[PDB]
Amino acid sequence: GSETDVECFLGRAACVHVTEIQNLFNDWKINLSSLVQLRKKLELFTYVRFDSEYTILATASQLVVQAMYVPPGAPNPKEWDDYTWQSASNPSVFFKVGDTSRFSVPYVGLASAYNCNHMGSMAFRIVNEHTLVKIRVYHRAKHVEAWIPRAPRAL
Amino acid sequence: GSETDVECFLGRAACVHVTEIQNLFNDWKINLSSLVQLRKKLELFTYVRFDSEYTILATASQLVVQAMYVPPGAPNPKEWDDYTWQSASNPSVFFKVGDTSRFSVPYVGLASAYNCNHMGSMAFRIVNEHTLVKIRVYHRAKHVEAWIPRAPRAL
Amino acid sequence: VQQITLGNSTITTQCRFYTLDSKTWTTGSKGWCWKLPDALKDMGVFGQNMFFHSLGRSGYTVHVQCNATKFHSGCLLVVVIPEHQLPGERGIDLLLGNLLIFPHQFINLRTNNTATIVIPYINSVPIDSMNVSLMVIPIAPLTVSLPITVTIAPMCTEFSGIRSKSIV
Amino acid sequence: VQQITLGNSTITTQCRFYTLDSKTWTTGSKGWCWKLPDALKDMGVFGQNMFFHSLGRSGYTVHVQCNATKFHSGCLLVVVIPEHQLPGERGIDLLLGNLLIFPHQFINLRTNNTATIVIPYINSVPIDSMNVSLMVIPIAPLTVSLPITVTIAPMCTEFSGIRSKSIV
Amino acid sequence: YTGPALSSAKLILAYTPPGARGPQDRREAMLGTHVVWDIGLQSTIVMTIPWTSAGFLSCWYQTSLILPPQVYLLSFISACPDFKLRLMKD
Repeated sequence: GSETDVECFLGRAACVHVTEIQNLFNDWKINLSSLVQLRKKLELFTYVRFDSEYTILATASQLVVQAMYVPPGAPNPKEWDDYTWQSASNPSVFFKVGDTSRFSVPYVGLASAYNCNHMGSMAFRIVNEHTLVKIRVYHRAKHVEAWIPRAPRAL
Repeated sequence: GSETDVECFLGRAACVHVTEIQNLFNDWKINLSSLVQLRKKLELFTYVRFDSEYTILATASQLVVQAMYVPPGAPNPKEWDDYTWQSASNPSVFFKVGDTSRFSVPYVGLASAYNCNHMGSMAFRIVNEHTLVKIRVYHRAKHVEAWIPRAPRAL
Repeated sequence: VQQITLGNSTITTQCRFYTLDSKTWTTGSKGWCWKLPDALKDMGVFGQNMFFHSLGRSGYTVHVQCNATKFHSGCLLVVVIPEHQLPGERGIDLLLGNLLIFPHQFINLRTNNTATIVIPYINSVPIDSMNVSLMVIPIAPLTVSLPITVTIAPMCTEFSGIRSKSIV
Repeated sequence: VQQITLGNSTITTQCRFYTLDSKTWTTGSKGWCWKLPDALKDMGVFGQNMFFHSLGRSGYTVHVQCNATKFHSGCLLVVVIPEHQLPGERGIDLLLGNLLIFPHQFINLRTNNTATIVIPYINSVPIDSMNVSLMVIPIAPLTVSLPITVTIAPMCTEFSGIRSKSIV
Repeated sequence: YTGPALSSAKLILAYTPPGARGPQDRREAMLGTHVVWDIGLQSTIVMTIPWTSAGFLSCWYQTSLILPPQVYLLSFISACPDFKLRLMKD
């Protein structure tokens, strides 16, 4: 009966966002409501507290990738020569195209749990100057706590 | 309240210098006053003592890189066939283009702290003989000690 | 026994009692819905404290009683939903099987005519600007209309210290 | 020391402080008169309790302070008369030798600039429907106008139990 | 207060908590949180704003300034030791 635990039921890696960059940039505001197979299981609880593990996979077709996390309440990049990319406050990871990176954002919220809520945003660029890269981000909820079971949505 | 500590406030990796080499060389005298987002936070203290961690990222566009550190009071390279590059006294790191190197210079000064001051210089070349490589150096201040808070600069 | 008195109020059933307007359960009515504390925004001294103080925190005890004879048929489902999604003291005159997951107490005229629900303060923050919604749904239709009375008792209520703080 | 704080209020001189409008003591002014609690009928929370409850009982502490320099001359007689005979928070802008029989405290600009009077509840019945009158009379004329501030602190105040009584 | 030593006035320093509307009369200000401050008696008045996470703060003339035969107030701000600072920015 370990598969009925909420870390087993909700805490598994699914593909939350898929984008494509060129050699310019793409920013995704983090919202786990975009994937209807994870939202259908998560919206049967009112409040939920969980840390996170993002595993980013980059694949090319016809190089370095700068996947930068942006904390809640901080501006997103608007171009591919912006100052947000060079900014020290916002974390970033530089990994080669074809393999995968992995990081782990802590529970970032204002209330003691998310109510299905500002998780932040991830911005993606390729650093080389003067090919189409497909980015797949897989999110895994960690140390989950749920608190009011709701009726499951039918429509 | 760990984010108000001076190792948390000043000790984070930012992009301090960005240059481009050809297959000839570039030398940068180390000055953290070049980045106005790190200088604005560091020039509210008179004196500051800190070791350093330099993480150099090299990316190509159309190979080995010799990023050599130069201790305070030692001559810089003037060409790409100089004798400073072969000199044993000055440290150097040889890493492939596309990934990153990492080293850690100790507190190099003459007084017991820097007053916002000879940190030295880094010289960059590509070793192959007979492509444009973009070099980004990220500096992180380590074991920081501050000592006289000043009024913050407005202009 | 059967005369719970709370403050300046007294009720007979089996911190004050606010009795909302009595609704008429006709055979074609779908039910009713009351968001809390919005159903008490105009309710005397509570409505004054709720408006005056910026933040607040309160629990509730809801007694729903349907005055009727021992000849009527049908059953109502009284359910309190925390954080319900898409009115005043007049309520909102209106899957369902799954609503039993929420705290509920079926009233069935055959057997019972009262339902009492003690609601604690449920929120993702310890204190908040003044959250839950009570619904009354007639499931089995009424066969012989019948009056429905809703009584809310806010209890264990605290409000913010600002506007009462001295600056010295 | 010199910062008496009472409730949500703080005053500097040598249950809350209600400071009436500052009057200007010109050289030709006869004085002023304030009936209590009539001077507080419009004074926030006290004015609300005073109107809401049919009967009440309260004591008062009146601080009269005249902000001025050490160059001015003249003296005011601040006297509280129980049951005075033939206005609101604005007072009544106006033998005398015998008024010293009533509790009084001459302010004399040469020496002093403050007067404090603790008034107990004085009536022929223990509780009453909401009685005393404070008067400020300039005796020696002012030689160089000067501001006069009146601060009333109602204390040891009780009100009737009716409208809060349960009938059970 | 920086005016001459013989000058005097009573100024009321009123605090309006977060969520409420600022006062438009001395009566509104005096009715809410406030400190009556005789300038002649005390040169300096130190307030301590309550816990917040912003409110309004105003000052009103209770009595006119008694100038001897314009003057200025200097205002200062700092944070008490209970003040936190949570997430870094650029």
